[PDB]
Amino acid sequence: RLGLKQAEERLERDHIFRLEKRSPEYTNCRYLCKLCLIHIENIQGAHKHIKEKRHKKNILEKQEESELRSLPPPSPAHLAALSVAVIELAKEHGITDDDLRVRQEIVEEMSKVITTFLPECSLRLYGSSLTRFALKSSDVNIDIKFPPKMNHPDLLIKVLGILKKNVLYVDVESDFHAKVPVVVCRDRKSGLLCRVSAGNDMACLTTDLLTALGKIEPVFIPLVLAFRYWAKLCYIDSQTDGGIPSYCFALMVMFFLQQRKPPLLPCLLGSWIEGFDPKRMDDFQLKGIVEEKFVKWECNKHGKSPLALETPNRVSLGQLWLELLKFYTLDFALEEYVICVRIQDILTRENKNWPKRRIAIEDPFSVKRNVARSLNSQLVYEYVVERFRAAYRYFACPQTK
Amino acid sequence: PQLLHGAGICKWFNVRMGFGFLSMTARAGVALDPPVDVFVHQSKLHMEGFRSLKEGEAVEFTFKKSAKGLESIRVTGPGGVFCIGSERGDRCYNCGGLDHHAKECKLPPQPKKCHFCQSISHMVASCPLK
RNA sequence: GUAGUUUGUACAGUUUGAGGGUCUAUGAUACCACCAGGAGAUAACUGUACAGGCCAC
Ligand SMILES: [Zn+2]
Ligand SMILES: [Zn+2]
Ligand SMILES: [Zn+2]
Repeated sequence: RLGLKQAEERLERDHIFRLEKRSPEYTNCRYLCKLCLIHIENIQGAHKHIKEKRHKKNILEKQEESELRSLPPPSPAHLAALSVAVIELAKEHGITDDDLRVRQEIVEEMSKVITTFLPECSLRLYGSSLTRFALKSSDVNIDIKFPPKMNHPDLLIKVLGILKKNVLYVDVESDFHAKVPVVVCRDRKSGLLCRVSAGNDMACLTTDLLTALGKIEPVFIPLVLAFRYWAKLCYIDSQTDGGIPSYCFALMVMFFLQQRKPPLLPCLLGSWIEGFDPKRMDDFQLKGIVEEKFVKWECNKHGKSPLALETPNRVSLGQLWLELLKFYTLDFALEEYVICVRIQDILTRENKNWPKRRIAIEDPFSVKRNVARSLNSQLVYEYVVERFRAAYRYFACPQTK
Repeated sequence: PQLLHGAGICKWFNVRMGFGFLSMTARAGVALDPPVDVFVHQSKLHMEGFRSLKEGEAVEFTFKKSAKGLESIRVTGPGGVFCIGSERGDRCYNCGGLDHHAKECKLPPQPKKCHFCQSISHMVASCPLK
C-alpha cells in the first residue's frame, strides 16, 4: 500500500504533482508537472512524464539554477574584484558621460548629414545612450522632429538616400520594415551603430526620467551598463530574436533598484499623493520631467512626484552587481508579474490582462501593451534563463590567475 | 555444398575463448557407433555475434582430419540452427523484468529492493555480499 | 466562450538505430564466470492538446 505511495513520491521527486479532486475539464488528469505547467493523466502518465522529453529539458533546466544560487557571496577581496571589473567595463569601453559627449556629437553629425537636405527637421538624441544607462558597443537612439505636413515613412525616403551615398559611415540598413521605420548607420570613430527614429515622445520622456535618476544616483550608470553588456554577450538584448529590449532591460534594473530594500530609487506614486489609489493607477498618468529630479503628472488634477532621496549610494558597486544578477536570476519570477516600476507592489499580468508564459514589462508613460512579448518559445525562454544562470554562475565564482 | 558434413552432441565449450569439442553421432550422412571426438572453434562457427555453444547441446557440423581429435570446418546446431552458448531489450525499470519496458510494464511503481538481502532498503551493487 | 487553418513541443500506439560491462575471442577441457540501481537513445506513419500561430464568430 504505502510503498506504492512512496514510489509515486519517488516519481514526485522528478516533479510530478498529484491531485485528488479536480475541475470538470481537469477530471482527465490526476497529476501535473509544475516545470512543464501541463496536467498529467494518471500514475501511468507520471511514468510517462519521467521519460517525457520536454520534462527532461525542464528537469535539467530547473536543476541548473541551484548551483549558481549556492555559489558563494563575495568576500571583501571578491567585492573589490567585482567592483574593479564593473568600473573598468564602464570606463574603458563603456559609454560614460565622457563617451556620451562623443556619442552626442555623433548624433549631431547624423543631424548635420540628414538635415543638410531636410533643414526643417531636427534630430534628437535619446534612449539608453543619453541616460548614461548604456553599454560598451551600443546604438545611439536618435529621434527626428518633423513638421506634420509630411509623413514620416515618406520622410524616410528623404532620410535614407543621403546615407546611401554617405562617405563617413558603414552599415546603412534600409530598415523601413522595423516597427518604427528607421535608417541605420555605423559611426566609424566609435565603431558603433546609430539608429534614426522619429516622434517617439514617450521613449524620450522615459529617457529623461532615467537620466534624472542617474543624476540623483551614480551606481545607476555603472550597474545598467554592466547588465546590458552581459545580456549582449548573452544575446538577450536582441528583441527581434525572441529576447528582451534594452529599454526594457533599463526599466528592469530600475525596478531592481526600486525593490532592493533599502531601495536606492524612490517610486513615482504613493502616499504623498493624498487620496491616491493604486487600484486606479492608470488615471494618474505621468507627464514630462521637471528639474531632472521630478516627474510631472496630469489628469482631467496635476502635480509632480519626487525622483530622489536625501542620500545617494554608499554601498560597494560589486555587491550591487551581484545582487542585481541575483534579482533577475532568482528573485523576480519572470512569468508571474509585469516589471511595473510605476508601483511598489508588482502589477500582475491579469491586472493588465496580458498572458503569463513569458516576461511582461511596461513602458512608464504607456501601460497599454507589454513590451516584452518577444519571448514566446519556451525553448528560447529556457535559453535566456540559462544565460542568466551562467551570469550568476561565473560572477559568483572566485577566480585564479 | 560439401560432402564433409556431420552431426552429434557437444562435449564441452568455453564461451570466452570460443572453442570446445563435439562427440559425433554421424559422419558425412553415415551413422557412427561408437561416437568419435571432433573439434569446434569460433572461426568455424556459422552464427553471428559472440559465437558459442552450450557445453552439452546437440549440434551438426562439417569436418576435416586432425590428430588431436577430428577438426571441424563448420559447426552448427541441429538442422543448421544457431548454437545457444553457455546458457546463463533490458530489465524493465518498473519491475526489473527483462521481457518488458516502461510503457510495456505500466504497473504501479515499486521502491528499491536490494536483491542481495531481499529487502527494500538499497541497491545490490552497494550490498557488501559482492 | 467555441470553432475550421500546423508548428516546434510534451504527446499515445505503431514502425524504430543500440539492446544497453555493448564491447569481448587461446585451434584441441575452460568457459559460463565474475559488477547494474538506472523508467530504454532517432527518423517515418498515425491520436490529442500545450502554446507560437492562419481564417472567422
Ligand atoms: Zn515536466
Ligand atoms: Zn516490467
Ligand atoms: Zn543489501
